[PDB]
Amino acid sequence: KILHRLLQE
Amino acid sequence: KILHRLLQE
Amino acid sequence: SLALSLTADQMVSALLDAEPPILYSEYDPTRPFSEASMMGLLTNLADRELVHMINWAKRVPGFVDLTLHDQVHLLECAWLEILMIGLVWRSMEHPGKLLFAPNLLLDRNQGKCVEGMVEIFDMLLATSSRFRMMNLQGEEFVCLKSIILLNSGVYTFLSTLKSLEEKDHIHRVLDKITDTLIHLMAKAGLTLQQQHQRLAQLLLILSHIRHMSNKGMEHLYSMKCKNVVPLSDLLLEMLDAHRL
Amino acid sequence: SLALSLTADQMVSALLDAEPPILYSEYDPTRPFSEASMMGLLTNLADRELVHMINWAKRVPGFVDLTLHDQVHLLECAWLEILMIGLVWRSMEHPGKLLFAPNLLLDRNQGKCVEGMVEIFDMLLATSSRFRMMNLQGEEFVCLKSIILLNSGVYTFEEKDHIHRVLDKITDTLIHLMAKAGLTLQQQHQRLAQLLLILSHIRHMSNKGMEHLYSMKCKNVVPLSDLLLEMLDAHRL
Ligand SMILES: C[C@H]1CCC[C@H](O)CCC/C=C/c2cc(O)cc(O)c2C(=O)O1
Ligand SMILES: C[C@H]1CCC[C@H](O)CCC/C=C/c2cc(O)cc(O)c2C(=O)O1
Repeated sequence: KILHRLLQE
Repeated sequence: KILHRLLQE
Repeated sequence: SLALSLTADQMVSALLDAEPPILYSEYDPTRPFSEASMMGLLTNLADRELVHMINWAKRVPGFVDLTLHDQVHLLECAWLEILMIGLVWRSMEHPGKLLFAPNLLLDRNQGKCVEGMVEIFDMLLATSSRFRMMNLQGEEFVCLKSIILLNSGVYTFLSTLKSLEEKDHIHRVLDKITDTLIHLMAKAGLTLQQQHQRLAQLLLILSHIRHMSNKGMEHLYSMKCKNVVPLSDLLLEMLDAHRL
Repeated sequence: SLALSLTADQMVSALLDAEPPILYSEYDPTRPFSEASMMGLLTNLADRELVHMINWAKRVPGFVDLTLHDQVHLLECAWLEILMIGLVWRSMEHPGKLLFAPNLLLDRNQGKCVEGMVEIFDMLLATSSRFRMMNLQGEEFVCLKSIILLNSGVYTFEEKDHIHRVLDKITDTLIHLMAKAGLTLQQQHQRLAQLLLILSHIRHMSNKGMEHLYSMKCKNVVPLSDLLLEMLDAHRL
């Protein structure tokens, strides 16, 4: 999921 | 409305 | 208006005395549940609870000071929130179950008898758990329920003019209920810091109750269109007020 | 937890510093508004605001202490409430209008451009009016926004206990702000309640906004980005 990736960025 | 009538009883 | 002149103890007494009765279901315990039967029992109960709710509202200090139109508006906005907080209160000492009525105590898995119901059961059960975790008192409960009545629709009118007298008055009554909550906490021996923290904790639950009501209203609307159950005229009008 | 270790002043400073910027919209005055073009502007703006929100959230004391799944859950539940409280705050000094962006200030009549939208505009305007009535402070606003983040999805989960500890800390912070502002003890709890009760209205507006967004999707009014589709899908309408 995108939000999951964005939270690590 | 029914509610209107009950609030007057 | 007697409302603004009531003491903290007088507010609590008024609210405790205004409390509606706990109704029984017509539920026949010898017969298994079907989606239609359960929804029939629950809608029947909601209809009977609503009639008592209307009498209770009239006894909440400050409510009858409002125009009939503003009274209607508040009840139309808050009715399912009010049913729900009452249900959560009833179910507080029954972990994992919802006490719709003394003879209709449904556990988490029985919400599955109805399409899309289990999700609502789960939210309601989480609220009762929260209440249990906080050790919510009966005196706090009646304050919270009256706050829901006065608050939920208060911004969906005051809308001038010049009925700003309505809004300001309602906010004054809301302050009096806040005073009453804090009074109960001080009486219970909480420090000032603990009082403010607990007040916030209680009021934040009202956000979750709003959420549940909105989801509940969508479920009820879908039950209407699926014609799963015939709904009373009162129930249909309360539903239509949310114009989904 | 450094979060639980912060003083009130430190909490306020951290929150004020984490504040995202006011962004501009893609508004082009050369074309008339349509339902589709207004929705396009708004969804594009939301998309941009969401990226800044995600990074703001990471700076809210306590938030990064949670698992990625819990972080995802809280943001999924609260994203629209957070956008809305920000809009309402921006719009305080513009009675009758919503300041979506400095180059996108809309009144209720312009809201009518989109089916079902004016109803939501009206609620947001009433909320902005309430903020004005209360003289909501910037320091109070940032506390409220962080409360929304931590609270909205908390009842749909030790982690919970940690969240409630952070929430209590923000309550202490709000009280501290009101006391420093010269409010009496009685005015302190009254105002605290008034502020928190607004959050019920913000939840309501978010719920109606989610229904509205779902309707726009189901009628193919505007292409939603993958982020927005997933944020919307989280609410399982
Ligand atoms: C579980 C929830 C489902 C609401 C959607 C349902 O579609 C609303 C109709 C069923 C009513 C349930 C109900 C009745 C009542 O007397 C008190 C209540 O708190 C409820 C109630 O919370 O119903
Ligand atoms: C008026 C409201 C309509 C929400 C449902 C709309 O369907 C949601 C999509 C449009 C988003 C609007 C929006 C964007 C933004 O960056 C910040 C906001 O506070 C909003 C917002 O409040 O939109």
